Amino acid sequence: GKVRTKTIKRAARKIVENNYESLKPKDFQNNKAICSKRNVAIIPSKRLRNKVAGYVTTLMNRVVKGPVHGISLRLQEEERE
Amino acid sequence: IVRRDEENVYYSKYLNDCIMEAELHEFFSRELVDAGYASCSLCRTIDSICVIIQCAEPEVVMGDNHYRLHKIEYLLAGRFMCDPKNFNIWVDKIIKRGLSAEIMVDNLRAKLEEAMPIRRAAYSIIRTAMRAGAAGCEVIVAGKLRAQRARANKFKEGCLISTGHPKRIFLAEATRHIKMRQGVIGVKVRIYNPNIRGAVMPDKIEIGA
Amino acid sequence: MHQKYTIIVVGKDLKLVERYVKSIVKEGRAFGISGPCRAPVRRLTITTRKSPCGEGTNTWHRFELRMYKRTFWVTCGGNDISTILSKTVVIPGIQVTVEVEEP
Amino acid sequence: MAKGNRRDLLERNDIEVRERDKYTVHTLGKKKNSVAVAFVKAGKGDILVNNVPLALVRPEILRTKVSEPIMILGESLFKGLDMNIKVAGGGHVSQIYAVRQAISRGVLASVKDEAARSELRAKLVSYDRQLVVSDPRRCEAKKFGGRGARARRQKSYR
RNA sequence: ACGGAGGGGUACCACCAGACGUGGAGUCUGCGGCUCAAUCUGACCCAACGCGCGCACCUCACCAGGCCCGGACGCGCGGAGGACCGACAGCCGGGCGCGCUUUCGCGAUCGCGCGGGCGGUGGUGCAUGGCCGCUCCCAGCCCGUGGCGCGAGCCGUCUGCUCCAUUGCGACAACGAGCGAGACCCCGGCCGCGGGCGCCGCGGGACGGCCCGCGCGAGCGGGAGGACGGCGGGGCGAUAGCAGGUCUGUGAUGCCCUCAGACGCCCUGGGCCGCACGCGCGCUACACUGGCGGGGCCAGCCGGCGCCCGCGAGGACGCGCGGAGCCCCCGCCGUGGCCGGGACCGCGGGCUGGAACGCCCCCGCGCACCAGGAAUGUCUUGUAGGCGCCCGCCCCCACCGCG
Repeated sequence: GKVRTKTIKRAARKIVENNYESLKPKDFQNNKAICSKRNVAIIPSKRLRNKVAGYVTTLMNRVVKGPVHGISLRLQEEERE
Repeated sequence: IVRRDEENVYYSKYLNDCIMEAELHEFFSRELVDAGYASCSLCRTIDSICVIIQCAEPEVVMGDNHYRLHKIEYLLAGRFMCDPKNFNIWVDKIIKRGLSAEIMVDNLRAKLEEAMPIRRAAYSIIRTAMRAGAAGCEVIVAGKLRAQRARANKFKEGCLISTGHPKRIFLAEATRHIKMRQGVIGVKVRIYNPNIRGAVMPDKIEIGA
Repeated sequence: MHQKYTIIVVGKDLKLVERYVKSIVKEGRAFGISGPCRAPVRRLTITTRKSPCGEGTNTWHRFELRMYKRTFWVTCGGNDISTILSKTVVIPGIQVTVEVEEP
Repeated sequence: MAKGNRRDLLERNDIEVRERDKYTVHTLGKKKNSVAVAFVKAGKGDILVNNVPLALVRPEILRTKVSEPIMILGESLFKGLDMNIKVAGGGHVSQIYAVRQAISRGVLASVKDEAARSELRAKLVSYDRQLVVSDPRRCEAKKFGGRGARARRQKSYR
């Protein structure tokens, strides 16, 4: 399914922003575990967790290949010079 | 390997008591309206019957010296062919009345039969609900309010969900009929509380930083 | 002394019937009772016209009632007449879950 | 008359118990409402369905459809061992395909070198994929609009 | 709102490519007309016409006839020197002490007039509640602050690109929220654990995740491995509204009319099934891709059997135990309205029930019908079509309906 409601996008974002180092760009199992983790957030369902994780993956690689709008990745370091 | 005609005894013995439950509910709703009757539940015991009622203030129905309640117990012995004294009735009380639609709708009917204006009564009910803690409440009145032509007007405040399986839990609806001079006046209510019993609605996401 | 006893349980909700079970079995480990035999589900079905009269498209309701049944009969010699009550009391009585006993 | 999920079947209580312990292997095949249970052991090339040899089965036309895995795989292996399948479920053809699936999986479960198993899996699936993987599609329910799953009662505008 | 205006999109209740049909015959059933004592009624494009869950009695409202008050409760009057109510016999009456001719019984449970009730499948659905249908097999709807207008109103809520989808990206006097959509619940397919009279409880798994192309992007096309690959089937279903249907579902109901020769309630018969006629949903057939006879053989929602009589349908006993059609094989028929087809009708044997007008079985008879004109319906994988099997109502009865 190609439906991506707002909730998925906003949640996947806040999650990537608040938690990068613990993750990888193309994985789906590590990202799924990170989402399932309690500190990061809470997902009542399973299908929701899977969808959010997938969107997290696609955002993460879209970022790692190149900086992405709306993402507070903490990248001033390389440009604050 | 087994005979299906025996377990049918147990199955038909669990259907009979369910029907017994509902008749009681109707009887109560038609009698104990002054006690704010909400609902009834029954624990069929092999020894006797124990019935757990839900009233806003049991002391009323409880009766001085428990006379009224004891009168009631004997009565239900006749209809259900049960021996009296085995039909013990226990009362229970409700605290967050604003969380329950039935009590509020009974109050609304009481007000309306006084010729109290509809708007004031409905909004009193609504601020009551939001004071008790509520994310929404909707009210309705259909009938011959003023003229021969009949139209319906609805009041409300906050959001109310009307779709899905969640509507079978967090959404409590209730209705009544009012017999007035011009004709039947129909009123219905619904309250939405997403935080009952610590159950989380889906499509809800919390994130920590 | 020894009588070969049976326990029947009936219910319409799957949660309580799965909660009564855990309590009773946890309580009976000593007396020698063993797990249940989950029986075939009894499906009551009713199809009714959604309207009080014949009008418009013909739309139907589909009501049903599921009844669940768990049967422990593994007390028998491990439990005497008096000791049966020991097991039917410590459990958490639920307002709707008829439990019948018969040797 | 037989449902396919009965405990008597997946265990095969039909067989006498003393011999039952020899049939080390077990297997399953299915199609639609049809089940196949193969208890396998060492032998000299024999097979049986519901106490019936493989040649004398009712699909005189699809006998080769049943025998396919034998011919595509060779003969020495099956000659090595022996079987006794039992089947129960809807129809004749469903049972045929269930049986052949069960045979393929059971004979392919016997080898011990997984490299050989992979090579045989590749050889077999090339001829057909449904000899190894169950068919998913199943009967679809019907609706009250008409007398079929998707067809509707004929509508007259006048 | 509309346009025989323009530009973008969409769907087998639209079409293309095809399939299976209907409309042709006989029949089941409902519908208008005709008839009768009555043939009780509601609904008329999609959004009325096997629909208001099986009419011998009841159901039942309609037709022809008959018992009963089951007239609560207060005021005045009378009443045990006897208020009110029953019966043997004989006639008349379908029948009843219904009524008629006498003569016995019971006893205040009241009776009369006035007020006032109860009840009613009686009317108004264009006075109403509730419940359904439709608009709608859609994707739309509104709030607070702010701004533009004297104002009705507008912006927000998009003359861009994507999405089945106000589903999303990116901008903009707008900013910030919510409902609806999705999310959700049931079913099934693969795997694990446990438990077990009977396969049933808890979980995992699939997410446009991987490769390649493009595209800032959202996302599009292809290829893999995998039980399943891109909304698998159902349920729920926004705001606003229709003089849509229902007073014949109800101790749901406003206003009228019925209310002791009763539209109250109960009994006996009859009708709702009556037939020159028009059509709506179905069933059976027009045959060799077949009919008949014998044999072999497998389902699922789920589920009861033995012995003996009788051709069969069924019946008398006594116990708890259990699955079919198509299809396959061997033969007969051999293009003939013939062994295709079995309507119609004539003896007979049984079941149900208080009572056949209802339903089965046997013998005989053997109507049209040679693929159906103008017109028209449904449909994309376990789908169409073909084959049969269970439940609903039901004393018997399924060509109906849900599965």
